[PDB]
Amino acid sequence: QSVKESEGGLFKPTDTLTLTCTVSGFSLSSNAISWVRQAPGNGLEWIGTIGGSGNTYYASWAKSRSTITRNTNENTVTLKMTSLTAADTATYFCARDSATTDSNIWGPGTLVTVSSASTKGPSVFPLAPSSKSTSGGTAALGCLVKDYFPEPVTVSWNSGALTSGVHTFPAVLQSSGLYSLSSVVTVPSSSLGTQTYICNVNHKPSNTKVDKKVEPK
Amino acid sequence: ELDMTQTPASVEAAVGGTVTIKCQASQSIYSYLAWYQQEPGQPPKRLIYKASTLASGVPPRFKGSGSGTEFTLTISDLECADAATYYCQSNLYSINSDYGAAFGGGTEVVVKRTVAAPSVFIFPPSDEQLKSGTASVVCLLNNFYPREAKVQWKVDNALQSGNSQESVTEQDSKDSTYSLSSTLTLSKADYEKHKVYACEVTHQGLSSPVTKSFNRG
Ligand SMILES: [Cl-]
Repeated sequence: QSVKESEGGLFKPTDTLTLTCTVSGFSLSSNAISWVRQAPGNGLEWIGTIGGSGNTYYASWAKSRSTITRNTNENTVTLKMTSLTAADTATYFCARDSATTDSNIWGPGTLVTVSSASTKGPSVFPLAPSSKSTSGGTAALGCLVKDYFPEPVTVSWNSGALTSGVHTFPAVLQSSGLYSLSSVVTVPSSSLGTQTYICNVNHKPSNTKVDKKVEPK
Repeated sequence: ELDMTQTPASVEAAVGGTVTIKCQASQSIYSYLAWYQQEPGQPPKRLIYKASTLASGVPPRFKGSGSGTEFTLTISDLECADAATYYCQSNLYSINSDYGAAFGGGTEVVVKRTVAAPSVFIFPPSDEQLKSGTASVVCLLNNFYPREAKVQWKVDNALQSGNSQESVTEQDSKDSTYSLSSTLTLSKADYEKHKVYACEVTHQGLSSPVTKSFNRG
């Protein structure tokens, strides 16, 4: 009762995309597998599904450039060519779904990005707290994670010991074609100077880890 | 070609209230209609299949109805946790592409709470960032409701229209508030041309716009 995608990442506009959905927990026969995708901030979009039947079904926009195959040793695949920088950049989901039975789960999703641009690791800058970031008892600090590509990047605080008060915002794509991200946390202002606040940034695509100390200014 | 029209685009109700979402199909899809819930940062989860049958563990306060062309999802006993996006999709598909597993556009369920004005914090760019040739000024609007809110940057009382990036979180499942990050990006040179940097904020919970500013230095 689990599904996982794989083989995502940065793809060139002429490239051919290939994902694999590994089903480990249920016999593939007599279980339909769907591919859905979601562009950042937008709705769900069905690509196609491969029935338990063995038959294959496609949305009209993907039928001409997509093939779904299964290798019934716990494998199903989506090939998509004519990769369009614009449209095809998105999170790709594979789901076991039964139109008629109470069996349905989706995978976590895998990021796919189409761009002639290349991978870049992030730069982490402090958002030091100051009087312009205090409000009596509370003070705001954070991280600016600037100029990285592609998504995504994960952000922790004090190695996960701080979660209440933390807002990590959706990454935004800059006029330069790179991504930028902000992570902020409200902390007690009296605690500054004695309590240390460390921003843990992980950007697996470029395999970098950073830990910026956010100090008062 | 199958099209799924989901109305309304957005609906809000207090805790303990009721919400209704309607869904239309081009032609009859019999009862092959599923309803999904998608909370921030999560795979969608299927609440309802075959139009009215509830998935395992789903509370009977989710009710699906309809057949042929017009369907409805009604959610009673609203909780803060039901702040999510809700999708219908057809579970009937063909090979000829008359039918397809098409998703509705989506409805955002907003949990109505009392109006709250943002707390405003501002962060000058970091010394370590200026060494690379860029200046980023961040304005942070924290824990407000409802989500409508405009930010305006003024350098020496000159409106900056085109070099801002806004970013906003989804509704919080605990306090039902929003947060918003705005970033003003300048070259180091253009940043050192002026002294007064200010973000003006307009929000329904404040009777007049408020400006938080700073002098470079
Ligand atoms: Cl769709």
